[PDB]
Amino acid sequence: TCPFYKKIPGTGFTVDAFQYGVVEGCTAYFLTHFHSDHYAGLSKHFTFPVYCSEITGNLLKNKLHVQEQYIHPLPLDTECIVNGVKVVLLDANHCPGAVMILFYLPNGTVILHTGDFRADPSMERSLLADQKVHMLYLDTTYCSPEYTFPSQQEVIRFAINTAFEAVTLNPHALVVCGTYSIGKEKVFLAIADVLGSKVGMSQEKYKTLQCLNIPEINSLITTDMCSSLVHLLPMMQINFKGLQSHLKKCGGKYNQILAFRPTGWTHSNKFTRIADVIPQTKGNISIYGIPYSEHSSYLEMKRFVQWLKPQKIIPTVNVGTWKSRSTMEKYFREWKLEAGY
Ligand code: NI
Repeated sequence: TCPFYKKIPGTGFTVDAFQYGVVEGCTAYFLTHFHSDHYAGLSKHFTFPVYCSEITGNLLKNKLHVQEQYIHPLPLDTECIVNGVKVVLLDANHCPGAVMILFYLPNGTVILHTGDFRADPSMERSLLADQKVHMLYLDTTYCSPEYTFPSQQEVIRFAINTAFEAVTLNPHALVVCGTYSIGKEKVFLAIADVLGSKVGMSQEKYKTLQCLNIPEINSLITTDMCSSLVHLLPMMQINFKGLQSHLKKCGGKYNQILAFRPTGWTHSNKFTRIADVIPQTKGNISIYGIPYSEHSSYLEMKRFVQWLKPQKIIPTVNVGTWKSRSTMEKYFREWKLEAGY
């Protein structure tokens, strides 16, 4: 059964609610982004209207085979009427195709659902500038002050400089980057661009990338692994055994691997600056964990919420324990007392 924080009162709508069967009263199912915890339940047999971005619609059609007649793509930054209710989709600064949804309820209430997001000051000049929000359904993944990490630009600067140094010292080194979902594509794209290479990958991953509307993608990626010195592999293979096994397959073209594991936050963020990060090394294999986040830091989140000044907040992440729920409610009250709303 569908939980309360996935329902939008006063409408026939749900958000990210595909794993509960037929939801009573639902006339349109919204999908914020193509991550498995959110799409869990969709397939070619789904027969209700799905509302989403163009990019999410490309992924639903090609990767999950949802039939075309049930896919409803909406443009961003544009007022749209869905089943008699005005909605807007906004870029969430998460993975490709990810949106926040603004719902203008028939009684005058305005609701923002963030989906998964990485808050940014640029959001303070979207269509959110223009009006009040009564209810915020908030991505609270990192809602505690211990969660710190650098900007995505600092993290990419570190990766490009690390890869370019290593391959200039050794032209026979291969670079490998782990992946397990869409998102974080700048990691492997920026490294391949500095090296003058296409990115090599499996047919399955190439298919996924081809749904993303990335400009000039045909110039950047390939399934011909032999022509490429940046390879993508499943995240589960980014370990000494998996990488050893991979280097055997490369026909004596390479004599070293440098690998990157993009993660979210890890506790080593509580001690070590990005500049000071070192790899784990065994023999001719080195592995860097790099903290490339597609979710708000605590400070980014707080800034956004103090600017928006919502009347009520409903968290959408970390809702399963009393301790998590209590901690989050405490911070919402500080923020409100500090800013005066
Ligand atoms: Ni996500």
